[PDB]
Amino acid sequence: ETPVKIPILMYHAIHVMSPEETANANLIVNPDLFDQQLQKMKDEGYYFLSPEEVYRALSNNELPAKKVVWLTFDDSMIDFYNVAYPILKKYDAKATNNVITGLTEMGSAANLTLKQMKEMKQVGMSFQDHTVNHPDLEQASPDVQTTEMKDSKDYLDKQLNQNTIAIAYPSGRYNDTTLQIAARLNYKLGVTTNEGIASAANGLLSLNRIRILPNMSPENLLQTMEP
Ligand SMILES: [Zn+2]
Ligand SMILES: [Zn+2]
Ligand SMILES: [Zn+2]
Ligand SMILES: [Zn+2]
Repeated sequence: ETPVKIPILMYHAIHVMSPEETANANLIVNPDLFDQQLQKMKDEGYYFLSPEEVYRALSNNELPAKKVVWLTFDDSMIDFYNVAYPILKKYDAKATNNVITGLTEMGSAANLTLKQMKEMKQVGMSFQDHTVNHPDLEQASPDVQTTEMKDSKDYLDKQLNQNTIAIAYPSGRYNDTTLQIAARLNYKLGVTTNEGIASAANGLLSLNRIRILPNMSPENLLQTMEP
C-alpha cells in the first residue's frame, strides 16, 4: 500500500505591505492572493486538516479525502487573527498556528493573545508549539531544549485546555537531540523548513513543508501540492 503524502503549507506574514516593505523584496503574501489560493483549494475539493488528523493519516496510512492539506502558520503574529483568520472562515478552512508562547505571555501587541486563540479554536483553528523564546534549538543544551519545548507545551495545554501534539522548530533548525527530546515530551508531529510534500518517511517529528512564496499563483501552488 503506497505511503500517503500530505502537502503541509508554510505561511508566515499575510497583510498589506507598508511603504517601506515595498522597497525591498520580502516574503509577505498579499491578502488578496491568500484569498485566491484558498478559493482554488476549495474549488478543487481540498479537505483542510487539523494536527490530529495529520497524525492519524500518517500513522494509519489513510487520507480522509482524495485531496488534503495542512495549512500551517508560524510565529503567532497578530496578522493571523486580523487578516488570515477571516479569510479562512470565509472558505470554511481549518489552519494551525505555531505559537511562540513567551511573546503571548509577555503581552506582545505584535502577537496573538490567549483570548484570540480561544475565539479561533471554536471556528476551526489549532494552536501548536513554537517554543517559549524562539531560540535556535540546535545551539541549546539538552536541558534548555527540554525547557523551551516543554514549558511552552504546558502553557498552551493549560491556558487553552488542550493536549498540544505538534511543534515547529524555530528557523527549521534541529539536531538528533531535538527530536529525541520532542518524542519524550509526547509530541506526535514536528515540522521543519525542508521543502517538499510530507510523508511518514520524512520522520513524523521532522516533516517537510511547502514554503508559500509571494509570487506563487494559485494555479502554480496547486500543481506544487500534487503528489
Ligand atoms: Zn509588515
Ligand atoms: Zn519561527
Ligand atoms: Zn542545523
Ligand atoms: Zn547530537
